[PDB]
Amino acid sequence: IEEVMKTVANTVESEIRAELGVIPSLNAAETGATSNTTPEEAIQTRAVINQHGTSETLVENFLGRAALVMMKDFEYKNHVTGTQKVQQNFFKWTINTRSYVQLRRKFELFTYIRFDSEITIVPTIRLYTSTGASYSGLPNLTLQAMFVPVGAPTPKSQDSYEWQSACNPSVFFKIDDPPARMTIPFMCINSAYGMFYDGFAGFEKTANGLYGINPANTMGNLCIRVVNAYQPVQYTITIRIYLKPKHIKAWVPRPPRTMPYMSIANTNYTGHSSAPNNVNAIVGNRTNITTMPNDIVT
Amino acid sequence: IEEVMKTVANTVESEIRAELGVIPSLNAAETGATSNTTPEEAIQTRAVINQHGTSETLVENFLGRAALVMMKDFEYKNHVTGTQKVQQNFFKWTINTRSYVQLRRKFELFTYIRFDSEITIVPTIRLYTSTGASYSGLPNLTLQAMFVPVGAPTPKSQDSYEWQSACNPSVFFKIDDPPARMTIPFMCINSAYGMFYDGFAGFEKTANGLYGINPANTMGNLCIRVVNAYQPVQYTITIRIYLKPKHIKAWVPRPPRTMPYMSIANTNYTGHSSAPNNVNAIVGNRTNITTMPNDIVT
Amino acid sequence: INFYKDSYAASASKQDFSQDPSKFTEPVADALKAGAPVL
Amino acid sequence: INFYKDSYAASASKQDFSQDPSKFTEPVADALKAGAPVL
Amino acid sequence: INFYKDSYAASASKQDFSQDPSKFTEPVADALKAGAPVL
Amino acid sequence: SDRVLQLKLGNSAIVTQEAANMCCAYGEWPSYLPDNEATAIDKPTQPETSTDRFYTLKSVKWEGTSTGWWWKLPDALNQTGMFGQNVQYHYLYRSGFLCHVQCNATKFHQGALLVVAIPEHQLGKYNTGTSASFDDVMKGKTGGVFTHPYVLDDGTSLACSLIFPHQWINLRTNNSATIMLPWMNCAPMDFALRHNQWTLAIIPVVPLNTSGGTTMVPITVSIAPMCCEFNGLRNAIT
Amino acid sequence: GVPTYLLPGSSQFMTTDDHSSAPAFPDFSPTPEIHIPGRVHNMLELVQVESMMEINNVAGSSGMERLRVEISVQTDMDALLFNIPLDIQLDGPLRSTLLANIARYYTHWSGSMEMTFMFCGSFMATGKVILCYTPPGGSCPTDRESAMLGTHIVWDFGLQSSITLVIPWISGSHFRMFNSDAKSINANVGYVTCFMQTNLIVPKEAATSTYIIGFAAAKNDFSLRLMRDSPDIGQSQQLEGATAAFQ
Amino acid sequence: GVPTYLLPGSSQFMTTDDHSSAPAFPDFSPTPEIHIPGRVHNMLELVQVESMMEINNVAGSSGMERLRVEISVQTDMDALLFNIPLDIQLDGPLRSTLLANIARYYTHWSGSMEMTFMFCGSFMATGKVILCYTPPGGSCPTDRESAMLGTHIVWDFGLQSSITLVIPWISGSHFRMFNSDAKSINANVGYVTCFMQTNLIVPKEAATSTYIIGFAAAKNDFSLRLMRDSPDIGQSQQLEGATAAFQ
Amino acid sequence: GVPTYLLPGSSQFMTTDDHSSAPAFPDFSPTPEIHIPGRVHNMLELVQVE
Amino acid sequence: GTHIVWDFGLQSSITLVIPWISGSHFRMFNSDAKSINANVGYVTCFMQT
Ligand SMILES: CCCCCCCCCCCCC/C=C\[C@H](O)[C@H](N)CO
Ligand SMILES: CCCCCCCCCCCCC/C=C\[C@H](O)[C@H](N)CO
Repeated sequence: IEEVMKTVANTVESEIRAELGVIPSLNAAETGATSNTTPEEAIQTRAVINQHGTSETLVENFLGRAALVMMKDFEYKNHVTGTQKVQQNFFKWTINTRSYVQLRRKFELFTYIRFDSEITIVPTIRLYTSTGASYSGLPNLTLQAMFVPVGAPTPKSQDSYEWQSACNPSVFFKIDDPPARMTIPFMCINSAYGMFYDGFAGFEKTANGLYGINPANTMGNLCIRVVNAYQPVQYTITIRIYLKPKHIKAWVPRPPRTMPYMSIANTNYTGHSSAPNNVNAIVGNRTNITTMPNDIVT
Repeated sequence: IEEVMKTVANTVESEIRAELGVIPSLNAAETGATSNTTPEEAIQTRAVINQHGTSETLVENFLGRAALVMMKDFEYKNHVTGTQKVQQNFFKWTINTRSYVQLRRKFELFTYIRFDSEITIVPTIRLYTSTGASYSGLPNLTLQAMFVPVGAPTPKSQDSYEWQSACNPSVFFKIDDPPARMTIPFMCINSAYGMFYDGFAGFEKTANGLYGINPANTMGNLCIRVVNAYQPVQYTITIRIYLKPKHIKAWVPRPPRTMPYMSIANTNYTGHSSAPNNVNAIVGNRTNITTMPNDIVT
Repeated sequence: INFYKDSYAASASKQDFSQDPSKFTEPVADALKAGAPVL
Repeated sequence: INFYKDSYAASASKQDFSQDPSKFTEPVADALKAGAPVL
Repeated sequence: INFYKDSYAASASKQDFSQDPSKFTEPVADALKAGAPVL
Repeated sequence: SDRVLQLKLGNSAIVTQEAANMCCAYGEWPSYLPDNEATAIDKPTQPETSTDRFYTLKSVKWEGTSTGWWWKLPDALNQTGMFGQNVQYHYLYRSGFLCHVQCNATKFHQGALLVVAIPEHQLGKYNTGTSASFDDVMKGKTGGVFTHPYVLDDGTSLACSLIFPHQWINLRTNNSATIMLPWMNCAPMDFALRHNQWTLAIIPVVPLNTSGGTTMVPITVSIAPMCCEFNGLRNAIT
Repeated sequence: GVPTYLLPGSSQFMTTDDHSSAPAFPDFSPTPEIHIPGRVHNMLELVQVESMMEINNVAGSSGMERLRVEISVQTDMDALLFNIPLDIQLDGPLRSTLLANIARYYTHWSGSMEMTFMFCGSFMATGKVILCYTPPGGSCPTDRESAMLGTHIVWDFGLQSSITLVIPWISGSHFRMFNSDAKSINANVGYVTCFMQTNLIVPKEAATSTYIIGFAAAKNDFSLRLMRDSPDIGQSQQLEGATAAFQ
Repeated sequence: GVPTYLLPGSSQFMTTDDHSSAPAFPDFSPTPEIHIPGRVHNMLELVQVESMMEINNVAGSSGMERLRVEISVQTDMDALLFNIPLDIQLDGPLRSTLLANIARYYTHWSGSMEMTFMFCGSFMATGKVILCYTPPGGSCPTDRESAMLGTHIVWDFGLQSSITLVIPWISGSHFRMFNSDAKSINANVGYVTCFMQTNLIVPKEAATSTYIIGFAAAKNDFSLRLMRDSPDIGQSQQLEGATAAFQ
Repeated sequence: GVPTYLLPGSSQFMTTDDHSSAPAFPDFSPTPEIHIPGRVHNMLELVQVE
Repeated sequence: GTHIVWDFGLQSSITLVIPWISGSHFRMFNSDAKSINANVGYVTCFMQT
């Protein structure tokens, strides 16, 4: 059934059992069911009123934490000098959530997750060290982060005219302010996001290039620029994006990833050269199956 | 019994007493009981309605004050130069509350304390004085303080990938902001923190190295880094952590510490070379037991 | 505190204490009893 | 003012005026009277 | 607006319109009348 | 009325005709662990008459140069009787204690002893940075002697130690002291072989003066575990 | 206006804060939810599911060889078959289970576990084994006479192919820790050892070596606290295609 | 939006402020509280417990010798035995008591104290002593005829081994101070002196020298105000292992 | 959160402002008031004295 | 075993009760002192202090 569990189960008292036809400690793993043997019928227990809560381990609390999803640096100077005719004080990012393994492995514990995304943008700034690198403080620059859905025009320069954003949502935030924050809704075309897609994203049967690419994971692009014109000195802007999911719903739990990730587009694996986390040996080796590695020397 | 005492006790009037078999001023210290002789039966008192409150001296108010628990400085430069291949713009601290004697002696007035910890992080910054030490102001840097529980991976560099903190809680705070503040819950594995542990933290019987180390006082590590990349000039970052306990409960009061502390791991003592606070003489010496040192010269 | 018009803007909903360990631990057609011999 | 979900986040509770000086000053098996000779 | 626990933290109490000019202007044992000859 | 006292536990009994009183620590009495507070789920063993009884340790000789004595209170019994055997066969232990201290003299002898039970007496070392070794603290039934009793070997003070449960043995008035100790711990139970809840300390604050009488004046300590229970039965380890 | 002032911790970004934040797509209408099987509300639902243990985590054993233990006809009675280190933080047979993979995201734990063992020999093979759990405090039992003194279950191979050895919660404190110090009072849990009770007996034509599969899980009294970052994964460089997302 | 403005003292961190602050571990479940003996709700519970006085705080007296006063058979009547400086801030016999160690964390105090004295001589030793408290204003009494004019108690050694001399609260102001100026109106408390009332008398074979232990405590009318930092401890350098915590 | 904005005159210190401010000694108990003769409530009481 | 600690005082007599601890309902006055049905035990006195 479905039970509400604010705390864990109590233990009840138990007594000597010597019955014919009753075998609580005997199971059958072939049925696909986990053993139902309880501690009170395995051993002679005392009563214990147990008040250990279960709130910290809720799925909403397990996943509802901000983690790094994107980080990228770019130069803030005058790039028009030379053979480059475009200002280029900006960058473009195609939104994905598979770039950093910490959040990725925590998401891939489920096949489908439905959540709203709380996005936090953390800018940092440094002064480039070259020749006349006489420090004069970090300027208080204003930055524009524009969400660009699929099919919308994408800026090609800092001074492009796509930055008016009559329809595209933008945030203007300064270096010295608190981090910018906004919520993206649950914006999938399906009922949930798929962490895994066992299929192809194209009707055409190409030989390779489209396995595991989910058609619905086309969230679009994030373009971030510096609104100010170039200063006489060059600075380096680093933008870190934190994603916190909320209102979370998760289905179909999966085995956690054990091999190190290799790409953001597939589940390819190689492991380490030796245990632990090796393609032949996930757990480290002990001398034999009769060896405690950490044994009390009495 | 248990009495509620918003104020102190009143004094009642008293009268001449000359009774046989009644000896209020006579006690017996061997029973382990403090004398119960009241002022009204020691001397002939007047009545006094006394309205002196007792709130300032509550345990919650006695301990519930922020005090310095950690302070540490580190260099903010480019350490990759030379034979060092690691950026190293950070530090790691193993959380303890026995480093600074003011808070420590106030805590060790009790054997067990249960409290939530209000943590306040106060950053300061200076500009290193060397050669081209031409002042240009203090940059507004953003710092990340990440709590790392027991068993979690610990960063080894400023640009390590443990700083995403998908599960580890982190705070990002700037130099020019108000101090960062967060509450840590009562996070012991027992019902209370032990200020003293008369035992060993290991099942194995080693000759030395584990006396007084409480198994439950393994709170873990605090790692603090600078998020910004290095500037062309070097700065010194000083981080001061203030702990305020709250929701406090204290048991088993103890004699206050009199000898100066020597270590954060044991109660070892040496005292001073002469009184006061000497291993043979806690109180300073007077000429004889008949000498007032501060006597009114009438 | 939510002063935004869209309900998705709200805080997290960390409050759903219902559980059903039985879709994973005992997902069988015939319910297994306690102490009775499985198969 | 507490707008956090976790009750441990609240302000201090500096309000418990109950006292019991008797666990420390008179922790004896037989209660001592007043003026009566102790032992 | 006072959200502090200690009552002394509050704003000023600029509201006490009572007066007694008589402790200073006529602090005598026998009350003086009006128009009657003083002594 | 309160100067005579008989204590009976199991097959052992002690009488005294010059007691002062009985000290019950913090106004408390030993009791078994309630189900409300327990954490280990296996059924505890509660041997009552075989463990809850007085164990009389070796006596110590009170001299004019004596600094004082202490016993780590479970550790002193871990090798003694059915209590010790249960301690050895079980991972987890819990009990109170009833500590009775005997020291009799004449009406011409004088001296005072502070019998104080210190909870979680983490022992310090004088003039060194390294902590106390296993031998320095795990003295067993023999106990230890104070190096600097005036700071309780702890950098605190003897003068304030009267905050702990205590009694005196003033030779002109009384010849015994009795203190009853409940369970002191954060945890519901503990591993009796690596943590001591109590230290019974005997300190001669006023030095003994024989004044021509009998010189060999011994101090004797009898301790009874109270409400013993044990969990996590396994093989015996010492 | 309202007279206000700013507290310490203003303007901080704390990755565990819980506030509303501005909706970026106003009046957006999310796709209606359909029913999808297998909804998870709590992570303690998952650790209650059994998973195989790498009991045979030795050199030479590769891949699936690690998940199975060979039991074979003994020529010496009372023989020791294998033992399992009862640890989750360190590298051991438990570290492969779903229990240990979810638990390692937390620092503190409490409650009873269970280990289920499965006999995968022929029908004509009979045997009796004793599986003993030893509470901590000393060395691992190496003889059966010393091992049977703790919590144990005698498994007789029959029509039911699985036995369950419940690891009861026998701890001094309310919670334990996933400490790096395996020999610590707050971390050490004990030992699990298997001995031949009588023997493996097989007919003349049957195979004299057989396998056991071992599984472990939590029970309904199990709980986890103080979520941390699991040591089971980490980055060293950007993944393939990670920097290609910016072009 | 709400029109607001910032008051002076915004963004300050004051170490005595009392506000809520963001929970770092959301939905954390603390360990349930068990009963632990000896709960302390107020610090005035502690100062009411007696503690020994270093009355014999002289050169030559080392360790426990300082806690006891030798009383011996006099050859001169009306003899002065000892005196105790009634001060808590300065270095004196009171400075060893738990009373003075908690009180020195505060600046102001009020209420009656008590000093309990204990006779630790032989049973066959008899004596009478007078313990006098002198309110401030003049020099310490050095003769018994001048000393008995104030608050005093005559102690006769018997079956009850302890006498109590209550120091009544006799002050002009409601509170006193722990000032460095011992000769100040707001700080000086008075004097306590002990004189032989008759003598110590002992038989031929008994010891002619005996000891007193002195104890002091607060009473139920005692109160402390204006918490400060106690002068009883201080740092000069980092402790051993303090900087090792960063590596 | 509550959407707010700052008015002109924010962060000013005006020597005639009237607000509460943080208690530096929490749970401090002031000395009880005794009767003292000659209480003055208004300064117009004084100018009426010759 | 079963013991009583005697402290000399105003009451000059102590009583050590020998409890009936026997396997059988009755014992015997047998010539064999080392017999199961006859041996009763030992009583010893030691200096306490
Ligand atoms: C006013 C808006 C300007 C700022 C826009 C910021 C957009 C950044 C979004 C980064 C993360 C979006 C995550 C969206 C969907 C899901 O997580 C993925 N489909 C993974 O399943
Ligand atoms: C969002 C969290 C990031 C910042 C984390 C700061 C952690 C700093 C904690 C310092 C003090 C913790 C005190 C904890 C426990 C007790 O006081 C000790 N066990 C002493 O008994």
